[PDB]
Amino acid sequence: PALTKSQTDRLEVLLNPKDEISLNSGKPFRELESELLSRRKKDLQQIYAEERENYLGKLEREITRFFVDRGFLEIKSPILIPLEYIERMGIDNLSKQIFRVDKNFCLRPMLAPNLANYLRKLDRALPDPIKIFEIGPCYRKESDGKEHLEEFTMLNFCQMGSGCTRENLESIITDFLNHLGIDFKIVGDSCMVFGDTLDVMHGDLELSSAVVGPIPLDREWGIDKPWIGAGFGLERLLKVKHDFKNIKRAARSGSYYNGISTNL
Amino acid sequence: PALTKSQTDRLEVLLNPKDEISLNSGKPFRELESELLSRRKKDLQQIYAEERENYLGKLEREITRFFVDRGFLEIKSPILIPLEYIERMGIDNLSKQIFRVDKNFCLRPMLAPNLANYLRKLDRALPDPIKIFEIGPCYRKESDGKEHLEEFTMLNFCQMGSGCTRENLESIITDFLNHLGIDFKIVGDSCMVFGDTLDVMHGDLELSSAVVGPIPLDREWGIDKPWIGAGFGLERLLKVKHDFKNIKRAARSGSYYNGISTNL
Ligand SMILES: Nc1ncnc2c1ncn2[C@@H]1O[C@H](COP(=O)(O)OP(=O)(O)OP(=O)(O)O)[C@@H](O)[C@H]1O
Ligand SMILES: Nc1ncnc2c1ncn2[C@@H]1O[C@H](COP(=O)(O)OP(=O)(O)OP(=O)(O)O)[C@@H](O)[C@H]1O
Ligand SMILES: N[C@@H](CCCCNC(=O)OCc1cccc(C2(C(F)(F)F)N=N2)c1)C(=O)O
Ligand SMILES: N[C@@H](CCCCNC(=O)OCc1cccc(C2(C(F)(F)F)N=N2)c1)C(=O)O
Ligand SMILES: [K+]
Ligand SMILES: [K+]
Ligand SMILES: [K+]
Ligand SMILES: [K+]
Ligand SMILES: [Mg+2]
Ligand SMILES: [Mg+2]
Ligand SMILES: [Mg+2]
Ligand SMILES: [Mg+2]
Ligand SMILES: [Mg+2]
Ligand SMILES: [Mg+2]
Repeated sequence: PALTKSQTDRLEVLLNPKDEISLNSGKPFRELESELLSRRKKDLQQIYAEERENYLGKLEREITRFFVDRGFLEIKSPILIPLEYIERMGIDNLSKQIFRVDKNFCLRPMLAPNLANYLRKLDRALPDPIKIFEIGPCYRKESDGKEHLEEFTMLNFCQMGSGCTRENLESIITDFLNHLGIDFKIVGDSCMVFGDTLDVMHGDLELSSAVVGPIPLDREWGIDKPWIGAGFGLERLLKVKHDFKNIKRAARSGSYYNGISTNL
Repeated sequence: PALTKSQTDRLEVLLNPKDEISLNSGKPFRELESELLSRRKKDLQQIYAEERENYLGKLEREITRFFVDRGFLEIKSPILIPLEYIERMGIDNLSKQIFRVDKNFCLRPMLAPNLANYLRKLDRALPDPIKIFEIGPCYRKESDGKEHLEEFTMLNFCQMGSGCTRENLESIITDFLNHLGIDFKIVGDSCMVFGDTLDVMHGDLELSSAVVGPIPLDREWGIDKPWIGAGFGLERLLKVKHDFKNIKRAARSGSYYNGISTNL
């Protein structure tokens, strides 16, 4: 017997990367589903008995320790931000990806503007160099695929003052991804907000865009020193680490817990 | 000389609870401001040199460890949720406090609906009792005062199955607030979504509303066992712990770092 599209979709929801199970072996849907339901219940029971930590929360904590231990100040800034920040970042009417809230506010699509404000303010009080980072939710309307979510989690680390060179930026990226055990390469790209970026790639998957300033946009933000920064998506890091086929396995979700279907 | 309203506001921004400084001692604004700027720069330099952790992030991590160690599964669910969830929770046209996003979605004003979904789903896979919790951003339009933010951080812990009694709920609340070192009392209140609540009070400040189910609303969420739950605002816990006069000191903000003005 042949499996319908609905049946294959249900098996794919229940399948995890570690399984070696052929969905098209000729065994009936009922037995494949029962086998995978049993495996997934066992997997969830093991998490509940022994770990209980959410992958996105746990990775945020691990990243936070890494940066705090390297001298970066942990930031938690607003997720709801002025729409004016979008304009001031050169996102001239990504502008179509912005979730608007009421009349003058939006959900932040990136962490950079709030971090630029912090760099400027902290430079009046703290010794050179200024090193800060933030992890938290960001939002973009996307044509949904296997690497994009509408609600995702960004890390951005940045530095202003001395030591803001391409080689230091690459060294921090390298130490960071070595800490996570993720192989990568650096390629040149370009984007509208920052211009040239160093994109951090795992295969064809973009883990990060990174920037060596100064750039002309700095004047609009009161930034007047050299700086470096990089933004990473946590769900993409999780996709690599766990070999997920689709990024939704990694997302904030009611449908998966640590990559395991919650429809059991 | 007398201080203007603008001058007093600036001094109040720079003043911290540990200071014993009279703003109305007759000393000129220039010297009071210079003294408090020096204290606040020193305080921020000490954080940067020795701790580097954000109060809201650090308290989320501490709470997460407390609940994970007590057998609760850590949840991270969507912040952008269907507007339909608002209706299904009996928030009939708090309904005025909802931030709408596009046409069918909103920013969650509480964690309860996503947690109700998780309790129902996990009960099909996990042993009794089901114990889960979430910490994260929630949003309400408020008439701004010293205890309300539009963007705040909720903890909700809940349990379904055995052990879902008033005395167990009170015992968890007690162990939790004892862990944080916060004195409290429990008073009866009532709200529209859940009916009678046990409100957890520190003086006149509401730290939490808590509920012993079942309640008639359960049927609309597929909940069909006894349950207990409580929601706490992290910024209110921080306000108590640090003796902040205004909750904005505790909030996600570009204007304060760990209660210290960033306008230095
Ligand atoms: N919609 C999304 N879902 C998940 N992660 C994202 C999304 N958009 C961006 N990111 C992550 O945030 C990082 C920094 O954001 P950036 O603006 O460079 O993304 P981007 O170049 O638009 O990504 P892409 O080209 O894949 O759309 C990205 O490298 C990626 O890891
Ligand atoms: N706007 C807000 N800002 C900060 N914390 C809040 C806010 N609204 C609710 N909380 C926190 O979330 C907890 C659970 O939410 P709940 O719906 O019980 O609040 P509430 O009863 O409306 O609070 P209040 O009566 O103070 O407005 C509250 O006890 C409080 O600690
Ligand atoms: N945000 C990217 C990822 C690369 C991150 C680079 N930005 C960053 O590191 O934050 C610090 C920052 C410092 C100094 C000036 C600026 C700035 C402004 F205004 F744009 F924020 N140029 N003036 C920003 C993405 O998601 O497209
Ligand atoms: N949310 C409160 C704080 C008190 C938290 C009580 N709720 C909670 O603990 O979550 C678990 C939950 C379990 C079982 C059913 C439900 C539910 C529904 F649909 F409302 F979610 N009643 N069916 C919820 C506030 O912020 O007003
Ligand atoms: K597989
Ligand atoms: K999501
Ligand atoms: K004081
Ligand atoms: K805020
Ligand atoms: Mg993109
Ligand atoms: Mg790109
Ligand atoms: Mg990019
Ligand atoms: Mg209220
Ligand atoms: Mg109340
Ligand atoms: Mg209440």
